[PDB]
Amino acid sequence: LPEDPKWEFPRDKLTLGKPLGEGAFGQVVMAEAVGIDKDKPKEAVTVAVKMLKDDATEKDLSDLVSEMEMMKMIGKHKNIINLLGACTQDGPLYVIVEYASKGNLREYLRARREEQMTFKDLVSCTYQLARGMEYLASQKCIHRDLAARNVLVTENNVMKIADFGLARDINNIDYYKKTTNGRLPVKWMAPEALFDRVYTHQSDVWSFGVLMWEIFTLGGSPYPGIPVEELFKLLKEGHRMDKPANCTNELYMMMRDCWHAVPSQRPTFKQLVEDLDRILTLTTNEEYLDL
Amino acid sequence: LPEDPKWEFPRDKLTLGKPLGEGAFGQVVMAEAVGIDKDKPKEAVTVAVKMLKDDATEKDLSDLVSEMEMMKMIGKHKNIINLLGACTQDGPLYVIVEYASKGNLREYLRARREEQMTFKDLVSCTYQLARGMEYLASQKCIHRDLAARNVLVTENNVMKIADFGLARDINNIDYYKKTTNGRLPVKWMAPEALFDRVYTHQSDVWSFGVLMWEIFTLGGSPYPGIPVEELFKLLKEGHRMDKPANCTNELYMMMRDCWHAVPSQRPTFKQLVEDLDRILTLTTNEEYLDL
Ligand SMILES: Nc1ncnc2c1ncn2[C@@H]1O[C@H](COP(=O)(O)OP(=O)(O)CP(=O)(O)O)[C@@H](O)[C@H]1O
Ligand SMILES: Nc1ncnc2c1ncn2[C@@H]1O[C@H](COP(=O)(O)OP(=O)(O)CP(=O)(O)O)[C@@H](O)[C@H]1O
Ligand SMILES: [Mg+2]
Ligand SMILES: [Mg+2]
Ligand SMILES: [Mg+2]
Ligand SMILES: [Mg+2]
Repeated sequence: LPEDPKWEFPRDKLTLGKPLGEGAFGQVVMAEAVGIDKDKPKEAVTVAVKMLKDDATEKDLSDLVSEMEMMKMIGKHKNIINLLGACTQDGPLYVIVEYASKGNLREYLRARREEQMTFKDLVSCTYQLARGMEYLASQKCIHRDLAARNVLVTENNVMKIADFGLARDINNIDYYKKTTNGRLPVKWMAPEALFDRVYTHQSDVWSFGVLMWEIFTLGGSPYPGIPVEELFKLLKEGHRMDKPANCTNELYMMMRDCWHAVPSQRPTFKQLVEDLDRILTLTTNEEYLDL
Repeated sequence: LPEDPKWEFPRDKLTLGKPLGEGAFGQVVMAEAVGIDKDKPKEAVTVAVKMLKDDATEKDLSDLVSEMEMMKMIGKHKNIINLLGACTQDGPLYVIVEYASKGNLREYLRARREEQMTFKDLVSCTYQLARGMEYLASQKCIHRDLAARNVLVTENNVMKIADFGLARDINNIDYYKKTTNGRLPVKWMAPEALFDRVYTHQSDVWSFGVLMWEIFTLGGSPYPGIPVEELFKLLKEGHRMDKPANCTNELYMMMRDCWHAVPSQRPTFKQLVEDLDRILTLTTNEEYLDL
């Protein structure tokens, strides 16, 4: 793999640890990185390392490189997990990212159904992710795998968009159309992406709506009781998920707006941020309190 | 041998066939049984027949009878192979069981490393076997030989626990302790059964963990590269198998739970079923699909 000193990290200063993610297969691990922080030379930092699975194909590697390059290019944002470095020379490919001590969003929410979640907290999570995606979209890049499992939570409860394994740079085409193959998160995909294989910022918006649903159901699984294979027919029929109990009517309509059948009629992340900010501010300044 | 009309089958209506099982020695054969199905009188049914090996001892017979009686007593369950009848009078002892057209679990999995196995399918196999064992344990009986080689697969891919050659009824003692002898499946045995000769539902749980490992390695052999004789020392040292590549971290921890050094701390089949059901449902309703 090509060299890139800027992000290269000394393997010798990296020590792999335990696997991360209940539903993961062990290719993502915790790890100690000594000197990863330019400032602190001898200070060891707990990080997360992603590598190829035991028996990786040719494309597999190609997909991990892309994930890394995507992270390299988009730049820093408070609501996007940070790339810290990579070990690409004389050894297995390791992509080092900051460690989120509270796991993915789904595990995080399920554990607080232990400081329980309040309506305000749910709106806050949603607002933060809309900001992260607004930023990603402003870079003319699509994520393609927006879901609770791909959102991490820091020690201080900050929302971090992660796993850019399917992310694409659409700066020159304005829309990505795959002709290849591979497993895809169909229950999070917009109809046009599923049926026409067309992805855009608007298809990410659709996925954001599903994410909102996961957040308000506190880590629930989309289209409950519906085998993934049965979803295709339902979508062709215009099926849409019901409103989660913890969701206000206003937020449910926002959810349904994200699922508008016409891509261009769905709100933009810019609009979602503005509406979510209004809703967050009002809730923060008006919520009822237990005395 | 005592008579028992209920299960007795006319030899004249039974015609032995080819041997079954690559690793078997020929004492298990395919066979045609005319009238085995009370309903269909002239309809011939393909079944499996187990008999004593050429040069059977006194105990050998005693062990086949017990196997038959165990099957007679436990009752029917979707995930346990069915006893159809037996030829015990005026001739060699024949134990007739339903035929599983896709062989034992190991052969079945190895052949799909030909409709290949998906993660969901592996969880499904595991779930079914946990159900079978949960049922067996509810009858206060232990299997003592739970392994891929002792699991059969039907034409419609249903998992069937089989070979009750070592099974014991522990309704009156709550735990079986052998003082006799005989060859045992040490690589599938819990430390307390190996070292203290004590067997319980919890030792079957340990064996279930090894079975999970076989399933997720697609018919692999436990403790790879380790001669059976070398295992004893490793176990005394607390050795445990590494996670199979196809296994999620969550399922590996379930595996390790089955191998807890403290028998009572291992999960019960009831708990395994509940956790496996949750995992199976989630996977079925959320898996990524290739379009
Ligand atoms: N930086 C990090 N800190 C903490 N946990 C992390 C983490 N990165 C990943 N994880 C955990 O590992 C899980 C899987 O990570 P990731 O989403 O990057 O997988 P992946 O892209 O390798 C494969 P897939 O695309 O199939 O998920 C996450 O859902 C989360 O639980
Ligand atoms: N009902 C059945 N249908 C199809 N194949 C069967 C079968 N019963 C047994 N077999 C095949 O024969 C093999 C051996 O069967 P079984 O496990 O009953 O042996 P066994 O108890 O006689 C001796 P051991 O205890 O040494 O295995 C199985 O692993 C499987 O491949
Ligand atoms: Mg992921
Ligand atoms: Mg990926
Ligand atoms: Mg056997
Ligand atoms: Mg036997």
